[PDB]
Amino acid sequence: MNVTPLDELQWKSPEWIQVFGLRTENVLDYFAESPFFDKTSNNQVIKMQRQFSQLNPARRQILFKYPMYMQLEEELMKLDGTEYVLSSVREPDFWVIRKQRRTNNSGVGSAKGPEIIPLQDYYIIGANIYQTIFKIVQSRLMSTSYHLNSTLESLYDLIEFQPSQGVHY
Amino acid sequence: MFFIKDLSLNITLHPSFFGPRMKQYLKTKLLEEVEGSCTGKFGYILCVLDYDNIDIQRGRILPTDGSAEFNVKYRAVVFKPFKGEVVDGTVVSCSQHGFEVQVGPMKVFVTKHLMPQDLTFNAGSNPPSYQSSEDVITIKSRIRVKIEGCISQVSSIHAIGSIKEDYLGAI
Amino acid sequence: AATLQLGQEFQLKQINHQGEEEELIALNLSEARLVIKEALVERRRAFKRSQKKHKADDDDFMHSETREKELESIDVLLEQTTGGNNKDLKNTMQYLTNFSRFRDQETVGAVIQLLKSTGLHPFEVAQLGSLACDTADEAKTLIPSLNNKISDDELERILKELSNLETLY
Amino acid sequence: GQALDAVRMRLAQLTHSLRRIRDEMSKAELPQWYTLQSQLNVTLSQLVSVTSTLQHFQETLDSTVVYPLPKFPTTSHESLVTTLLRKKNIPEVDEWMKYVRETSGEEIEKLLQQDREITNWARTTFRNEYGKHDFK
Amino acid sequence: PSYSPTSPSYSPTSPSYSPTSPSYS
Amino acid sequence: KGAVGPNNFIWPAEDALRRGMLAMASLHSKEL
Repeated sequence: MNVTPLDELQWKSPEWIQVFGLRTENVLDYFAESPFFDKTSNNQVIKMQRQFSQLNPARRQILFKYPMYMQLEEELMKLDGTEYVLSSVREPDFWVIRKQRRTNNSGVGSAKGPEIIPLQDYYIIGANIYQTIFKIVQSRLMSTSYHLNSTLESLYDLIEFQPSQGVHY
Repeated sequence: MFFIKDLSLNITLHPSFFGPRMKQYLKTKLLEEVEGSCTGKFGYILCVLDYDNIDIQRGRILPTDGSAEFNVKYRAVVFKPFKGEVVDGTVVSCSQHGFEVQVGPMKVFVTKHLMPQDLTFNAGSNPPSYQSSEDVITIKSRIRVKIEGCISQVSSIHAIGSIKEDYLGAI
Repeated sequence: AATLQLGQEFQLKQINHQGEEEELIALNLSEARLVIKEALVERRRAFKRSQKKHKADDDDFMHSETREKELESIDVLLEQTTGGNNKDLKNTMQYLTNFSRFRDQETVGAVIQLLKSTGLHPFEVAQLGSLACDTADEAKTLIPSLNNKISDDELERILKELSNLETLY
Repeated sequence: GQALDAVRMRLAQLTHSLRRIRDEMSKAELPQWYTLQSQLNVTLSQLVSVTSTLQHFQETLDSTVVYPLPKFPTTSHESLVTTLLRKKNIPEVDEWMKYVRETSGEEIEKLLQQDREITNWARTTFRNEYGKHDFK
Repeated sequence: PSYSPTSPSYSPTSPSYSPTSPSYS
Repeated sequence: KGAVGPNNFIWPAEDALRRGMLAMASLHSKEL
């Protein structure tokens, strides 16, 4: 069953931006309803935990700028696994998240902190979301080769040979 | 080594060539005398650029014989090495004392004292060559020679080079 | 020129007939061979034009199928342009043809761009265009000027790229 | 970065050769056939080298992660960013291999091994045929 | 040096083929 | 520009067409 690749997949939510608008405060809230947000990530678990509790270079800059991002670490350091964190922000139109997974290897002999490993690239441009360059290059080259093949077969069709002259047109 | 230089020459034209076509005779004389020559001040004269743009000067009839002397300036590509130069070349002849390598239009000789002892002379091979653990050097084998000295005469320049240090021999 | 001792006659700064300082020009086997071939064919064309004045085929010479056909065209060019009185020119041209690293003008331009993008000395650039070295240290030892002036990683990258650029015969 | 640098220089020379063949085809008069063959073969073998080198360094290209510059402004250059970002094939090639697969259309595996044995048999047969007659 | 740089071969007129489909909520 | 005001655009709104009854009419085209 034909599936559109998620790298080119682009979601638009006019109702959400009309109701709430685009801001770093609710950029994760905007991302929550997208298909790219896995329901198995610990961010959703933290979200239900918060809901239950209520019912009952630029990395350091964005680190020190917002306190909710602080709360994100102090709620995310306890849970290791696939997590969604912000990468960088330039207002009022550009935001990009950092898709990384954490394995808090607390074993004896490792003086490093929890291991952070990239998984995917996500770019929020306007109200749209974008998600390999190797594929782009090979696709461009193969389409170029197809066009070249068509041109060369047409040119060879145009070619006419005679023994007494050689090849002419 | 190939370089572009500005050269001048004094050419004497015989009185019997004194006609409206003197420029053609001067051009023929220049091309026939200069190209392929060797001068110790500038090395071998390989080629002359911009043949249509030959610069000329007014004649000055010599008071003794009547031949008109002209001063001609041009730009030329020439070849000349320097002390300590390393050049790739082709083996010409093999001998017990060493070998001879043609580089460009010149010959650089290396004496057996100027290579490491690992290269041993093999005379039974056809052709006789120098054989080592890794590098084998013979006719038509690209060999790098570090030129150490050059001797300049009127018509040619000979060179003597050494390969005594590492990273020398067959490539 | 182990210590770049080029003397007065071959200074880096050259005074031309116009009186303006110019950078010293150094050409490897490929560049010099292409330049001399172009000059010879231009002179032959001028001679033919002059003969037509007093009283098509030239496209096949520059484009050579093989080394032997190129050598035959070279012999014909020397017969029709030089007169056969210059053996040293024939020997130099044969040495250029047999050990020309690069036959196509575009590839020679690529080699020139790769070697002189770093801004090295023209002597070193011409030597690198003439010599094909497997390892950076081999070139550095065989070119004492390149020592202390180029990083080993850059030299290795340049040498590998040049080896890849060599057109198969 | 070294692998992507080599890819850059080789693709740049390939694009230069493409520009060449372009501005010698754009002339109103077609040059001799032989020059066209030489240009075709050179550019096409250069494309082969491009493919081979891109094959060699897949790991370095894959390891790299794309990210826009902090200094690069997206508000004014969003069109330029989207131009390079998009990667979907041209449609005509798409329905091209769709019709190709339509025409082509344990069983598949044993046909695959049957193709293996036919290939090996044909190779051996032509080796024998070449050995039968002295070609030197 | 560099014999000649490459001519700008930008094609902004290219319409692109981005698939758009997950717009409905 | 940043405030999306309803029912006043130069061009027809995509959200207007999404909220328009033509969307469900196409969805309920079988019922037609």
